Amino acid sequence: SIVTELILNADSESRYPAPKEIQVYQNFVKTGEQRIRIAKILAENEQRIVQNGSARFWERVPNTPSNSGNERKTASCQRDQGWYIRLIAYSVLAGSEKPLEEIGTIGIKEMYNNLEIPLRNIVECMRCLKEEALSLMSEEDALEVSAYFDYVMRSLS
Amino acid sequence: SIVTELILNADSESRYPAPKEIQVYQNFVKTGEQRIRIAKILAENEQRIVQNGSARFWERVPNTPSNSGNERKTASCQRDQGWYIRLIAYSVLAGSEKPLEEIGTIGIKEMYNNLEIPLRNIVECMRCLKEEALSLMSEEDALEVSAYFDYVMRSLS
Amino acid sequence: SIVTELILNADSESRYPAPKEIQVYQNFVKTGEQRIRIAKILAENEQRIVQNGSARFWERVPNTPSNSGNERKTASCQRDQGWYIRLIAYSVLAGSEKPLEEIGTIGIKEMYNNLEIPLRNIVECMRCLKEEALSLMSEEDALEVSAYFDYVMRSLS
Amino acid sequence: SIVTELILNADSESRYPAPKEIQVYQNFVKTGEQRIRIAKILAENEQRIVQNGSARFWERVPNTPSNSGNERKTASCQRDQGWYIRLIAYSVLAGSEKPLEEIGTIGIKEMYNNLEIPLRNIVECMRCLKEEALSLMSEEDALEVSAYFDYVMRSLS
Amino acid sequence: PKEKIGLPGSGYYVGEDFLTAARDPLPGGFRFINVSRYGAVRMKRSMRD
Amino acid sequence: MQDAITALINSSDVQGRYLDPSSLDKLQNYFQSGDMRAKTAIAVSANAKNIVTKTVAKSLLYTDITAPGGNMYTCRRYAACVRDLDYFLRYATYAMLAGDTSILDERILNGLRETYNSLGVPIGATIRSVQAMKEVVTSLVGADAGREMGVYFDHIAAGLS
Amino acid sequence: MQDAITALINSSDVQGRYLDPSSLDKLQNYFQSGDMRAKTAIAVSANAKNIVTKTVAKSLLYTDITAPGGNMYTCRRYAACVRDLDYFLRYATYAMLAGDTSILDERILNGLRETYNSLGVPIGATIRSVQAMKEVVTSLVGADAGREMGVYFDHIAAGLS
Amino acid sequence: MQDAITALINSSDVQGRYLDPSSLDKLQNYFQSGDMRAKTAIAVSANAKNIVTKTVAKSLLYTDITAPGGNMYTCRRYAACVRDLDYFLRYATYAMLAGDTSILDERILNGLRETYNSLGVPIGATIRSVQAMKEVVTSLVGADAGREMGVYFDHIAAGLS
Amino acid sequence: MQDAITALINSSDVQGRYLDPSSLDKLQNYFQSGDMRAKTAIAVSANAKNIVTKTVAKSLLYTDITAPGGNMYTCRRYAACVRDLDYFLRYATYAMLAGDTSILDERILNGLRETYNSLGVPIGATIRSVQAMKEVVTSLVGADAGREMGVYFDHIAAGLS
Amino acid sequence: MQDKLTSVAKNCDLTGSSLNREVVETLKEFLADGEKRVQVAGVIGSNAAEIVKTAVSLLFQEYPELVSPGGNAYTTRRYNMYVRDMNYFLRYCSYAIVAGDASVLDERLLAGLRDTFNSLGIPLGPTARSIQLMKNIVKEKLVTAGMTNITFVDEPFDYVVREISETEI
Amino acid sequence: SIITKAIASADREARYLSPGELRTIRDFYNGGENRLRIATTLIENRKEIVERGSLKFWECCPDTPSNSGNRTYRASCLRDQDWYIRLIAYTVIVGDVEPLKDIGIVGVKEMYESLEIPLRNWVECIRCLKEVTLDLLSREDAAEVTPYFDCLIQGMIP
Ligand SMILES: *[C@H](C)[C@H]1/C(=C/c2[nH]c(/C=C3N=C(/C=C4\NC(=O)C(CC)=C4C)C(C)=C\3CCC(=O)O)c(CCC(=O)O)c2C)NC(=O)[C@@H]1C
Ligand SMILES: *[C@H](C)[C@H]1/C(=C/c2[nH]c(/C=C3N=C(/C=C4\NC(=O)C(CC)=C4C)C(C)=C\3CCC(=O)O)c(CCC(=O)O)c2C)NC(=O)[C@@H]1C
Ligand SMILES: *[C@H](C)[C@H]1/C(=C/c2[nH]c(/C=C3N=C(/C=C4\NC(=O)C(CC)=C4C)C(C)=C\3CCC(=O)O)c(CCC(=O)O)c2C)NC(=O)[C@@H]1C
Ligand SMILES: *[C@H](C)[C@H]1/C(=C/c2[nH]c(/C=C3N=C(/C=C4\NC(=O)C(CC)=C4C)C(C)=C\3CCC(=O)O)c(CCC(=O)O)c2C)NC(=O)[C@@H]1C
Ligand SMILES: *[C@H](C)[C@H]1/C(=C/c2[nH]c(/C=C3N=C(/C=C4\NC(=O)C(CC)=C4C)C(C)=C\3CCC(=O)O)c(CCC(=O)O)c2C)NC(=O)[C@@H]1C
Ligand SMILES: *[C@H](C)[C@H]1/C(=C/c2[nH]c(/C=C3N=C(/C=C4\NC(=O)C(CC)=C4C)C(C)=C\3CCC(=O)O)c(CCC(=O)O)c2C)NC(=O)[C@@H]1C
Ligand SMILES: *[C@H](C)[C@H]1/C(=C/c2[nH]c(/C=C3N=C(/C=C4\NC(=O)C(CC)=C4C)C(C)=C\3CCC(=O)O)c(CCC(=O)O)c2C)NC(=O)[C@@H]1C
Repeated sequence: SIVTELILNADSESRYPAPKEIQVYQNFVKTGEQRIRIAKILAENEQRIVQNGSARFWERVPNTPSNSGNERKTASCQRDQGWYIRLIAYSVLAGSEKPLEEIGTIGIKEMYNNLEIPLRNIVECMRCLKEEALSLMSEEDALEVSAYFDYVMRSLS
Repeated sequence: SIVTELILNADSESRYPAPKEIQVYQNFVKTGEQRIRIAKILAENEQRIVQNGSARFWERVPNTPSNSGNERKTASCQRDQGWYIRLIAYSVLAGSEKPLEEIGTIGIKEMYNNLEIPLRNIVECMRCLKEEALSLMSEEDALEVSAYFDYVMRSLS
Repeated sequence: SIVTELILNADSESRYPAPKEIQVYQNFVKTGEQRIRIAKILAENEQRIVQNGSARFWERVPNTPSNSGNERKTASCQRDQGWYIRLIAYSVLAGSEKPLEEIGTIGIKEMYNNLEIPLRNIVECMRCLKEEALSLMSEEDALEVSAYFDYVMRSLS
Repeated sequence: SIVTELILNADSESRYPAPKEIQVYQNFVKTGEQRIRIAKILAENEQRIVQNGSARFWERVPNTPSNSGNERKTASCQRDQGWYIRLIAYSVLAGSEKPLEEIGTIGIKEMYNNLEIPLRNIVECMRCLKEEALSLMSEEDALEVSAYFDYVMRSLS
Repeated sequence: PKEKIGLPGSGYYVGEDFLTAARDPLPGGFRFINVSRYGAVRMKRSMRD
Repeated sequence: MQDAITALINSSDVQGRYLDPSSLDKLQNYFQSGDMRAKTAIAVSANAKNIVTKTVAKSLLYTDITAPGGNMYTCRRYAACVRDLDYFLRYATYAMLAGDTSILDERILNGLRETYNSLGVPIGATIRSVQAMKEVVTSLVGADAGREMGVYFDHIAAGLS
Repeated sequence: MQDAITALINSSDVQGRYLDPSSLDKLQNYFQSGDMRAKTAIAVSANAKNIVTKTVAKSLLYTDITAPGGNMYTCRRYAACVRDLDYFLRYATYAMLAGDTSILDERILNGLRETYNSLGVPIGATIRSVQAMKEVVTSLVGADAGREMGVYFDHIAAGLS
Repeated sequence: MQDAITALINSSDVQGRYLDPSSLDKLQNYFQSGDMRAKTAIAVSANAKNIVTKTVAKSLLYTDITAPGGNMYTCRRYAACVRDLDYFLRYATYAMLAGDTSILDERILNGLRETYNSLGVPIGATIRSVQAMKEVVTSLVGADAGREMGVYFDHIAAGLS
Repeated sequence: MQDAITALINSSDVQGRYLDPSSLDKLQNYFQSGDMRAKTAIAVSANAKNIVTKTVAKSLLYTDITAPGGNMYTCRRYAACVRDLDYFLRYATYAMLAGDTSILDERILNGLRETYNSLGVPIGATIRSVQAMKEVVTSLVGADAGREMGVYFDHIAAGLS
Repeated sequence: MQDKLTSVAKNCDLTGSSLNREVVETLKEFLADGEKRVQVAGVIGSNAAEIVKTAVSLLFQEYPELVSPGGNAYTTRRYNMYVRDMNYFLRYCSYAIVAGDASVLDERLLAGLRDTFNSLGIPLGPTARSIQLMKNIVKEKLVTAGMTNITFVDEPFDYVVREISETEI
Repeated sequence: SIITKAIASADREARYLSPGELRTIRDFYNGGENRLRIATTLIENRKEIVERGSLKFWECCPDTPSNSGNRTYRASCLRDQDWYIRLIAYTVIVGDVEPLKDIGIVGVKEMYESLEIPLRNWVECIRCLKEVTLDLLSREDAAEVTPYFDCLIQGMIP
């Protein structure tokens, strides 16, 4: 999390946390209720977001391995969408993209190239998922969620 | 300033500011008015802080160059106390200990060892100044001022 | 000892001791009787050196932890003086400041800062001990002892 | 020179010379008169040393470029012998092999390979010169002379 | 002028112990200057001048 | 690197004085503008790739620079030019966030002319590309934030000329 | 390393599941305790040298460990022990601020027993010093924060066992 | 670097001849002065920090250099000036031991002027500081050894201009 | 590393007492033997290559160890064995001059057996060659110095066993 | 050196955007304040000696050690140099106010100023303080004269300080 | 510009700007908006100006490198004509010939002699451009614009 980042930054200089790092830590822990609320919204609406994003994404990309008549491929794509929503919820909880980056971004291109899933299609699906997810967030809540969706999309492309 | 730290943190990764950096920046910008008020309080009350802190410091640590009957040494010590209050005011304005670190903390041990001023005495004087400065502000106003005073004290040890 | 120092110097270039190192070795072993005599002088007169040096030191620096009414602190300071005389005797026997460096110079500042003993007070005490020790030695026998006392004082400052 | 060696050794550690290094310096400067006498001995007897060593070297190694009937080659070999005697005198003066190694030992194999002079023959000539030089000197003075001749021979082999 | 005593490195204080170191006709219409009304600052200026 | 607050603190510190009312007013102005600065930084970050794409399209594409023998010929040089435009955009955003141009002086313009002349990079084409990028950013973030970003874009362009 | 939030995230992630209500309650506990943890970290940072001085005075000084033949004999080994106590204090502060003991396990107690055994460092003396450090910090900061830091001090002592 | 013995050796070596009687006399002079040089080096080593403290107090304290906005203002610049003075003292001691100023030219002076000009360090102030250091050393050691060390201090001062 | 004088000093220092008369007598014995030790070191330095070639000629040559498939077959393995023997001789000379075997245990024998076992170097042949080197050195430097060096040669052989 | 109009006109050709909307808007904004710039310059020129005298007196009040023995303003020689240089600064700041551009300060005031001040040992802290005092006095005089929007008057002085002061953070 | 000239004149004499110079500067700052309008008119109509003037110039001066069948020469000539029209507009913004002189009058003869382009042909082209420009300007605006055309012509004449 961001707390780990502050601790490691302090440890790199072999010193106690500086006032700036303590201020960042306090600002982060001040927003825990909001982060938990956002994660709860993401968890409760995960399947609805997946369904709406899948509908939009299959409208945008008709010839994709998910929409190719294979039920297992469709199920795997929708599970991937759910997993990425879960990772974004983790990142919202942690205050940084570290959980999402460590779980579903490092080596994402290699994994999806091995699976023969075109990365442009996944970027489009992430775009649709982001549009569906941001509609359930208030204006003050959408900054981090949109940033983490953008992080996934940038890692894929 | 905290803004410079955020920008340099983003530049270290060759990326635009992440949502965590943006949130830190926005919080600091919001608190800027309170920071200006605290800096004004420190500026307008500097002399009485120096006088009361010096009285307490000489009561607690009578064996100091500033308490050796030398008018010039006493004047220099009180000028140093005023300078450190000014640096703490700068840091309060900037939202980070960067001004205090750059002007009065890096190389503080070498400078005061060259001047043959005991460092424990300067730590005690900083503690007395912190005690006298914290009494002039609210608890939330004192939250950061105490941190900067502690930063000076830690750098002197 | 100087023997180990010259062996390590020869080994750093992966060659047998050159005539310069051999001459150093010969000049060291030719002064063994003198070094043993000086070490015996230091050992025999250690107590009187400690007492006279401590008297002069307390005259010159009255305000120091070794005379504040604490019997244990006074005993510890006089024990430290005796220990440093012993280390200087070791250095005289070895022909190098290495024994003193390993036993009582590496990390001397950290140890005495943990004990909250001012370092300049210890420098003054070592100066008084040097004055006492060199006054019971020959003019030519005082060179090495003075050098080792200077080494202690320089390591403290 | 050993003085340069001590100073550079102290400088690599960014510290003033240690008491052992000061003792080495004092012992070296103490023996300057004997070094000057030995260097004068080598300078006065250089020609007869070269002549006798050349006679022995040509008796022992007749198949050498010196005595192949080329007057210029013979003169160059004699000049090289004189030059190495001079460098050994320099090293005796400096108390170290640094003059000899920096003027006629570093790159000696490359130079004599480019000149197409067999290195074994040069080693034999150096041995003959060492024997001749040790003849015209007391053993105590010849210690360093033999050491530096051996240094040249090792550098050539 | 005041001598600067006890400067660092002067040996005035031994160790870290600082307590024991102690123990012609005037021109026409000339008007004089009243010291009290002239002020301490201007008087110090004049005397140092 | 210095931002607005650090610059004011430096100016007050060389005089050994607390911030005077004029510098305090400047500091209050910076604090008031901070929200717009953060919004502009977010907007530029969200559209950085599109900004550089439009800049290249409207200032460099289909000219002799991208033709063979031009400095944007071959894929490596094209990618390097795009990377340089990314550098300029990112550091202009940094300078806008800080409210001070010192970052561009210490990290962009120092030795840039010598480096470009050594590599053969066209200085005038770079200046025109920076102008195009400023126009694109202004069209994207509006007139006021566009002018604020254009201050630092113009600082870069003036340093290059 | 790992902190409380990352520990809960990794616990939920190994099951492919969101944060269950118990984990969300624990996360709320950590978020509520964050300000106290920051206060404790600031307090411990301010008096680190004093804490180590008091620990050494009340647990190691004037014992057989500092006499000749003891492991704290000679200034080098005294300084090594002091910096070891400094490491223990700093990394206990790190663990307290993070809310997890993983940093202690991966930075402090990573073969520390083997190193101490090979060097001859007394394990019992070090454990006593850690207990004294915990008591000193508890006196410094208070009761609740004292036991909060004592959790990680006891973790270090248990790891040394 | 190069000391007196190496200087005489090289002077003889460029001509390809043994040391002439004048060079032998100079070498004997250096050998006889070695004892005084060693004593001076010991004295300077013992009181190096005190020498630098007295130098700073004599030439730099309570001037406009240490006042706010000065070059020795802030603690880091004060410590940097002290570090430079320490370098000057140590290398003057080296040169005095060697009997030659070659090490001073090689290690200290070759580029110091341009470095100081780039940094904004006042060269006149540092020359006055070096002269004050020469005075402090000649007061600590004596007249003859003070003059011998002042030779190299003067060489440093001349190389700084 | 540690030599005889340092060993005595450490033995006295572990008890916090000056050197007792027995230690002083041992120190005097070492000082008296130093001249012979230096003479032996000079002789071994002069005849190092001869010692190693005689060792190889009388120990390892014309056996199965140099025939194809042996550990001294190929030029690189022969050179490695010669280099190892040179190391043994040089560090035995270091140990003889120091009067202690600590240098041997620190620079040579620390893990040497494990390394030789990993490479397949025959330990018995190495011990035999060390014995041959001891005999050669004894022949070169005489009886007393021969056994003085043989002490450290036997220490090397025991460390290899 | 260049004034604002010259620099803008040359940049019009340099940048390739010609006379677009942003350039026209900046030109109109600058020309709106031209009369005020001329008025400010007239006020500065009409009261130059008073401004410099007031600022130097306040400087010696805030730095009493400057005029004491060993100070940099010690003796009338150095006092006259102080007054002369402060007049230099005021004159070139008035030039920069008229021109609307800082190139005059760059070319004729700040080029080599740091080298000269390092050579002569002139302290930069008091120099910045004196420039700021002159700026404050000019602002007071402008307020007395009735001027209202005089923000641009701050620009030269502050700029000069930022150019001469050392980097502290 | 006149502002720069006045500042330089004051600086030479180590004096502040005199009241007369300040009055002159104030007058030009007052006229700045009118000059900006005139320059905007020049810029908005530069393409028609260049088109008509180039046709007239090739009619009156046919034996010129641009009128020789080389596409590159003709394109460069048209680019130069547009360049000079824009430079005259910018120097009208400033209000004095200084920017136009600094960019395209000092060394123009040397530049076009190195390029092997006759300067009399350039004078003819600038005359044609001046005539076309005067066709679309009022007499009052022409009084502001024409002297810069004349300055360019004088700087181009061998
Ligand atoms: C007072 C809390 C303690 C103390 C003070 C004391 N100070 C001096 C002299 C100096 N102090 C400074 C300090 C600074 N210079 C900087 O650039 C900064 C960063 C902003 C600081 C804090 C300096 C440079 C000096 C040297 C003199 C000068 O100003 O030029 C003295 C020495 C007085 C003398 O001349 O003997 C003293 C005693 N004394 C105490 O007892 C307190 C613990
Ligand atoms: C006397 C010259 C100065 C002084 C000394 C002082 N020392 C102590 C206590 C200790 N001193 C040591 C010293 C050493 N440990 C080592 O390993 C070595 C190297 C061989 C040395 C010199 C130690 C370990 C202690 C701790 C107690 C113990 O011995 O177990 C004190 C008392 C500390 C206290 O606060 O109780 C004092 C006062 N004090 C002066 O004022 C003199 C300048
Ligand atoms: C065709 C297989 C695919 C495709 C191509 C496409 N390219 C462009 C435009 C450009 N292409 C290049 C290419 C290169 N520049 C180089 O230096 C090299 C290596 C030698 C190459 C291959 C460039 C520079 C351009 C920019 C235009 C220019 O001429 O300067 C376009 C037009 C894009 C636009 O108009 O913006 C297209 C369409 N498009 C497809 O659909 C194919 C898959
Ligand atoms: C003090 C409480 C006790 C003590 C300490 C002691 N330790 C050593 C040596 C080492 N200590 C460590 C520990 C760490 N190093 C790290 O980097 C970290 C993590 C940040 C830890 C925990 C290590 C690795 C060593 C060995 C290497 C080294 O010395 O740097 C010594 C020195 C022992 C020696 O013989 O050299 C000592 C004395 N000893 C006591 O008796 C105290 C009870
Ligand atoms: C002290 C007498 C005066 C003074 C000095 C000062 N120096 C610096 C910084 C640097 N000085 C050097 C110089 C050297 N480089 C070398 O190789 C050698 C020989 C070994 C020397 C002496 C260097 C490299 C620096 C580093 C600059 C940096 O910070 O990177 C400063 C600090 C300057 C700053 O801007 O921070 C100072 C103050 N200044 C005075 O006023 C004294 C008269
Ligand atoms: C013949 C051309 C030259 C010659 C050679 C010579 N060699 C020896 C002895 C040995 N030769 C070897 C050779 C090798 N060992 C290897 O591992 C390899 C790599 C494939 C080679 C080439 C060895 C190991 C020995 C030692 C004896 C043994 O084989 O066990 C001698 C005799 C040496 C002695 O003193 O007994 C000789 C004479 N001599 C010349 O003059 C020719 C130029
Ligand atoms: C010769 C008597 C016997 C022999 C030796 C042999 N050794 C190796 C390889 C190594 N030897 C060492 C030893 C050391 N290296 C050091 O730095 C030191 C301390 C100064 C020592 C003692 C090491 C480390 C190696 C491995 C690395 C290397 O190859 O250099 C070989 C080569 C083996 C191979 O397979 O390459 C040999 C042959 N072998 C015999 O048969 C002799 C009895």
